[PDB]
Amino acid sequence: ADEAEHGLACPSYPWPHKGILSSYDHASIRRGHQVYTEVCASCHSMSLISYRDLVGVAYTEEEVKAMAAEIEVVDGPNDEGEMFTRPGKLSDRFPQPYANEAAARFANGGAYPPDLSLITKARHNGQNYVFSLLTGYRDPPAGVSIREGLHYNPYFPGGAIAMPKMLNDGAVEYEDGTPATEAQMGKDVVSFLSWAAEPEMEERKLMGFKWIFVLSLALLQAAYYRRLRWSVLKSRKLVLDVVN
Amino acid sequence: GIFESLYKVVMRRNSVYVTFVIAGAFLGERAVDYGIHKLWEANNVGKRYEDIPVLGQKL
Amino acid sequence: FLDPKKNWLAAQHMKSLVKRLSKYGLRYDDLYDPYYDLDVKEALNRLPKEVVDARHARLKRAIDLSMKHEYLPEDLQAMQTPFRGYLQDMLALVKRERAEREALGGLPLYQRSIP
Amino acid sequence: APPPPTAMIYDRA
Amino acid sequence: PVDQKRYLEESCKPKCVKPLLEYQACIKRIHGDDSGQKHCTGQYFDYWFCVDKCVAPKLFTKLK
Amino acid sequence: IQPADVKAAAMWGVAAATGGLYLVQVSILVLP
Amino acid sequence: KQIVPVKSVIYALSPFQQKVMTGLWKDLPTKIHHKVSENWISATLLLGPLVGTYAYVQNYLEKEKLHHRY
Amino acid sequence: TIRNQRFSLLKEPISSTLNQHLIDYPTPSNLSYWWGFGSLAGICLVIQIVTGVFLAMHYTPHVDLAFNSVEHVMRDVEGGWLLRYMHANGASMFFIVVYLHIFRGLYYASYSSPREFVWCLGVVIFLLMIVTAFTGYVLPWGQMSFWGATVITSLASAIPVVGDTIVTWLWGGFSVDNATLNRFFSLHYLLPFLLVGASLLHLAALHQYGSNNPLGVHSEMDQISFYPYFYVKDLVGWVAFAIFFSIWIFYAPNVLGHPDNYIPANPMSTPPHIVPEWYFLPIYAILRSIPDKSGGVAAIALVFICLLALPFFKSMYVRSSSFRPIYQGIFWLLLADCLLLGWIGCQPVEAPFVTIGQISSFVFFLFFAITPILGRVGRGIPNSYTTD
Ligand SMILES: CCCCCCCCCCCCCCCCCC(=O)OC[C@H](COP(=O)(O)OCCN)OC(=O)CCCCCCCCCCCCCCCCC
Ligand code: HEC
Ligand code: HEM
Ligand code: HEM
Repeated sequence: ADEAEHGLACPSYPWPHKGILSSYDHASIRRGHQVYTEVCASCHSMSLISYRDLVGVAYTEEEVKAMAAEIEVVDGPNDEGEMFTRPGKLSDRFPQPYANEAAARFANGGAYPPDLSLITKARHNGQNYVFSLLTGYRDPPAGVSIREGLHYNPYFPGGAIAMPKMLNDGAVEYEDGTPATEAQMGKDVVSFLSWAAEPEMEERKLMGFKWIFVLSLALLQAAYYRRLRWSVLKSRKLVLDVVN
Repeated sequence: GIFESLYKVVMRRNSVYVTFVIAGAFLGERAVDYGIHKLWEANNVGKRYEDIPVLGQKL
Repeated sequence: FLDPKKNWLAAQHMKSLVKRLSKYGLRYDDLYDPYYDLDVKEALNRLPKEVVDARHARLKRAIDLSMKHEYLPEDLQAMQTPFRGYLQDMLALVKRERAEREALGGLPLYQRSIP
Repeated sequence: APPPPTAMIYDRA
Repeated sequence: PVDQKRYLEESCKPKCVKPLLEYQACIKRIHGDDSGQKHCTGQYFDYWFCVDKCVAPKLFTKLK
Repeated sequence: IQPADVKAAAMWGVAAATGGLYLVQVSILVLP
Repeated sequence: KQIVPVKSVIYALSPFQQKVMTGLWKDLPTKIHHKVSENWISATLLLGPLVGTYAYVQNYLEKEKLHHRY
Repeated sequence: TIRNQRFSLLKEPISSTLNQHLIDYPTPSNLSYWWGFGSLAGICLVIQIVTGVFLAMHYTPHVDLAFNSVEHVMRDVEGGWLLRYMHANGASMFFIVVYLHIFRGLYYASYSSPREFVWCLGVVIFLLMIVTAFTGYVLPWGQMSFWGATVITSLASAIPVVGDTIVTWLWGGFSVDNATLNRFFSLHYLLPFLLVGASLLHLAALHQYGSNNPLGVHSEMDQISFYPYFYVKDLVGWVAFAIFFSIWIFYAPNVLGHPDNYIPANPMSTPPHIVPEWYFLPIYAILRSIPDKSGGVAAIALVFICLLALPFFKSMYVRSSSFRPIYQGIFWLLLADCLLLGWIGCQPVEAPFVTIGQISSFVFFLFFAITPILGRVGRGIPNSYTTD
């Protein structure tokens, strides 16, 4: 009914990038980009993030160049009007897995795997929702048998979601030897997605702290200035020739 | 007093006052920026980009 | 109409108005803005200069207190006459003159300017 | 406590 | 590669057994019925809400 | 009066140059 | 827009002979008492409908959900 | 005084009008900070204009490029996220400040004579702000943007004889497509300058008839010049507002919005929860509460008719709420009703919210219908409470 329609509510996890002075865990961003490339890029797309966005955030410039040179993209017409494919450079966006929305829906049973660039800002309680969605592939309750071709997921609105349980224990081999479990993989991929949706978070937080402090000092000065200018008026004595 | 001393220094001509205001703005902004940077680096140890173990091992 | 001496609610209302008006040292008639009605303006013109000047002094005192964020001392609050009006009779006379003038074919002696 | 109507000038007027 | 989330939720299962008991009561009622719409997802939601609320901080303090 | 006037004009020029540097910090021009 | 004179006598002191940031702290308890005792009624009329309606809404939602819970 | 040789630059003809109306304008000596709110609304308008110009240096009004252009502003432009967050949250703060402006006016009965023209020009200004913010919110071209545009434009069909024609003409082509996007961009760029003109007329009329004060009394006895006495007060207000607005920009920039506007517009599917921005929610709640959509549009027109009909009341002698206990309570009840009404608009049409909204809108109009009664009784007061 309405409860299943709106989905089981998502808790409030203590994300490492939460707090007025808190930064992304950049090692976790690197790990999340690894897991996204390994398992999530088959169906989902980003299409808003360039390879150059990873330089200085999770990978070094030569590493990003090699990773871009791995894939090949179609480049515009040459001197004969024909089209051709060249290895991706440091400016190309992440590759798209499907030709278009129609091909995506056809490959995924009519359901369109959403673009993941702004996924954590396109859902209410974004980061917690995404983590809970990925981790909470539970056994459906009693007498609610869902149709074939879907999977039960309490957090998803309606309970029935179209993507299968992807994050499995030992799905990927992390570069730095971190033991890959479902929860760890979910944490890393959600950290990566939250960075992707908001790459300016650290600069924004630093600016906010500095300017709130500075403007607080300005507010004290402005209050003193106003009191000083008004003190010849507020501490004045007037005689008016009237009683009642 | 220190206030009277600094007044007799930099509060007799307006040009010197405006130059002092600009210099103080620059210096104070730099000082606050350094302090906030130190605070941020202290609070987020380990999470920086420069100190991840596999920064140059993909090659 | 059962306002005075027979309505508990009206007695409470009068008590509150007395409290507030004496607190700022005003009178009820002083709340009548000349710019509001243009009949208060004529009444104030017709009133004696001593009464008008006392009204202006009370208004200035009230505005001063409102600026300073304080009230009259308890002594002057005690020596207050919030409802010793001075304007109602002249205002009623002016309104009655206006009533007859409009009743039998007359131009208004003054009109509000279009702002 | 408040003065009578005659113990002023504006009040008398 | 034992799942920290599964282990932690199993550990905190006996913390708020009351929603679980309510859910089991509905399970018994539904088994007796065996013919209606018979979902009662509300008990499911309450029980898993409690478990999720429990496993909030422990998961990340256990994760790398 | 002229010495005082030119002194004040030079002081205002120094203030203007300081404001200009503050607005556009140019170590590229400062170094040489 | 004329100005009406009042025939007063006003004494005022220069701003540099007065304490400028002490009147805010002189009488905090008395000022808090005055605020509360003067605006408790208005606070009730503001926050009353809101809290009452909120309690009613959560109560009715609880009843409805529990009733529809099979 | 014969002005043979010039004394002061401020009294020279180049700065004479500015001198009068900015430095030398006499002001009541007892003004509180809500007059600062009026000045603050002016500053918010200027901020919106500047950030909007610099944003429009990067926004493409095409349906295939608007969303990605905004993401361009956020990711590629040097300090572009600051510009966009400033524009959006500045729209929000503009509406917050204007609401506080309006409610101070209601509390102190500043709409009364002789400021009827000031209040009416304010109502026109509020209409212009509503239209500008709506057409601007259509610009980013998300799910909420497209669907809110669809709904709010399609409720214009409630006009009896020419509703459908107006809807189709405003849509430009049977839907809310590219033609509507270009149309809305041009109108959103144009309207703020008419808003500036309306604000200038607002201020001119007020300056004609002085300014009210917390007492509501005549205030030509104790008046002081605007500068520096109220410039410093307004400055304190501005700095506090800057701290508030900086809290919103840098730490919680997406709280005042909905997450559905980050999904590209897809006219095929429909998001489950279509609501306007938070500052249109009271109006949306009134309109949704009264069914029979023709009745809803008539009810919105009635809201604006009541707002325009406040100044032209009969007796209303005592002005301020400090000496009107009954009206003070009525005003606080109205404010609570407005907040509740705004909260109702974000809720679904399922019960009990229909009943709550149908009561709240009725109470709103009830406030607007019981002020003259209080005025008449108050006009009756003085000849009953006499102490002799
Ligand atoms: C279920 C369906 C029916 C629902 C409604 C039924 C109830 C209707 C109202 C019943 C109560 C009416 C009371 C009217 C008499 C008030 C008397 C009064 O003014 O008392 C004085 C008191 C002064 O306050 P204060 O100064 O703090 O007191 C200290 C004194 N030394 O003053 C005060 O305390 C001020 C009190 C102001 C109250 C204003 C609101 C109530 C009266 C009008 C109701 C209008 C309802 C419709 C409109 C609502 C708003 C939109
Ligand atoms: C192909 C199979 C995959 C793979 C490998 C992943 N996803 Fe998922 N995903 C897929 C589909 C077909 C859908 C659509 C379901 C529907 O909306 O009906 C989704 C959906 C999502 C969502 C959206 C959920 C919501 O909007 O409530 C998210 C956030 C999501 N997918 C994330 C995600 C991640 C992080 C993946 C890597 C582990 C991933 N998907 C893999 C199809 C597929
Ligand atoms: C663009 C938004 C607005 C701006 C910039 C604006 C600007 C101003 C300014 C500068 C003043 C004079 C200073 C002051 O008293 O605060 C003022 C006063 C006033 N405004 Fe507005 N205003 C705006 C919106 C409104 C609205 C929507 C209304 C109501 C419909 C309104 C009604 C009033 C009233 C009644 C006054 C008289 C002030 C008094 O009585 O003391 N204003 N406004
Ligand atoms: C002439 C001045 C203005 C210009 C040129 C302008 C231009 C723009 C542009 C280009 C956008 C889209 C950019 C974006 O998506 O962030 C936008 C968005 C918006 N504008 Fe304006 N604007 C102006 C003034 C205003 C004013 C006065 C308001 C009213 C408060 C307003 C309200 C909005 C809103 C609500 C949005 C959508 C916010 C969002 O992107 O989510 N604008 N404006």
